[PDB]
Amino acid sequence: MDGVHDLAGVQGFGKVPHTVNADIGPTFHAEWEHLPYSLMFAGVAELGAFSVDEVKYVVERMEPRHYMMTPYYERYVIGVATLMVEKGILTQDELESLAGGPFPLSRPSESEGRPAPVETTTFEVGQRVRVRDEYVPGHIRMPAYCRGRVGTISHRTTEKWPFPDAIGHGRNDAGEEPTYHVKFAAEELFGSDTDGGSVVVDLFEGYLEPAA
Amino acid sequence: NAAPAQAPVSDRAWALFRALDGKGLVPDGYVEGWKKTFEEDFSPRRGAELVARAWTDPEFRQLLLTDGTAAVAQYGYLGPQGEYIVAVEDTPTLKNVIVCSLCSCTAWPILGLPPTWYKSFEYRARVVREPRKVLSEMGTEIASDIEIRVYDTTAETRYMVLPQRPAGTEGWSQEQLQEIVTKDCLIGVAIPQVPT
Ligand SMILES: [Fe+3]
Ligand SMILES: [Mg+2]
Ligand SMILES: [Mg+2]
Ligand SMILES: [Mg+2]
Repeated sequence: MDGVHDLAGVQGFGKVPHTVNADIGPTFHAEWEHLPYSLMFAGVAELGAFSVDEVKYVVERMEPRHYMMTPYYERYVIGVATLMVEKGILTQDELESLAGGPFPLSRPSESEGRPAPVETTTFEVGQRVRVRDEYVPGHIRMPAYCRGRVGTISHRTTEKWPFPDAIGHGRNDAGEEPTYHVKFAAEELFGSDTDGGSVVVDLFEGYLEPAA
Repeated sequence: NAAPAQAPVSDRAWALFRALDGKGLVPDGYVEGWKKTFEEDFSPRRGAELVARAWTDPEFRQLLLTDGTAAVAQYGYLGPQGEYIVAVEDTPTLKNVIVCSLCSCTAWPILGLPPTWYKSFEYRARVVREPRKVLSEMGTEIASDIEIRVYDTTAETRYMVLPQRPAGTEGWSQEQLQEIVTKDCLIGVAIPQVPT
């Protein structure tokens, strides 16, 4: 999903709000902040109601303005709430009644997702791959800066996981794939307009193809 | 372009808790147990321990760099958001830095939950494109003879940086070395500092 969450490479932001080793304060800066993650795990591990991938995607589904003005932990309150309503566990009425006011949710999905790719390649360390030049309206774990670009394999994972583009929509056909550490030269991604060296993206097999 | 009307976030978060808890869906003590894990167990002290061991034990270093999951498991530090671990080695010509441009993904058990700045739009947007300038602004100058490599945490690999061991620490104990490996050293935005 080409949403505003896909921030890598966006220009115009100011300074990162940190200097190295500065005091970051406590783990939680308000007494509710442990709730989003805790309740995500309740949903995943205790209820079986959704995957972590579905949490990533429902946060991507926040209305874009809403996403941009919402603090991090609040986005996950909104996202977990949204999934609980979509899955029929909770109602928005009861959320708003308990909250004493409005509790707008993420927007409905506008994709049903896609299956794990039928045809993929097992790549080796040192091999050159291209990120498939595809557009996925639903969830995908491919930042757009690498779409269509060329890089080389630095690692193939020794474990496999469900394809995000399927399990992030709660589908039954996510299968399993390894992922690959794909190293891109900075210039491959941003031309002359970068001060970096290389970027390594951890890409599912189904996002990749052999280079030319 | 206005913000939507919203109840206070604290009210919304506790409404979500209460809605679920009142339906019997949240075990006794569940969220309080997670809070304790997040606060007390998941910690960059663990990654610092691992770095110090690597610095003082060539065999362990090799293991950490080749099978980070196995190395971490020896210490019992695998966990949520930290099940498949890769450690990345800084060298005299290479500085590694970690981000999650899409969200916030972090090796929780060994780095701790991410700090606010790591989850900022500024860091997420900028470090993949201009890491040298970002690190400079944050207080870390990377000499121009060093390639910067940014790892974007886009799948299930969870990373830690193995920084170079600074001069002036020869013969230090594991405890002494751990003290100088900070959270920011593990993320990759800082280099371990040795006092004057
Ligand atoms: Fe993330
Ligand atoms: Mg985009
Ligand atoms: Mg853009
Ligand atoms: Mg030495």
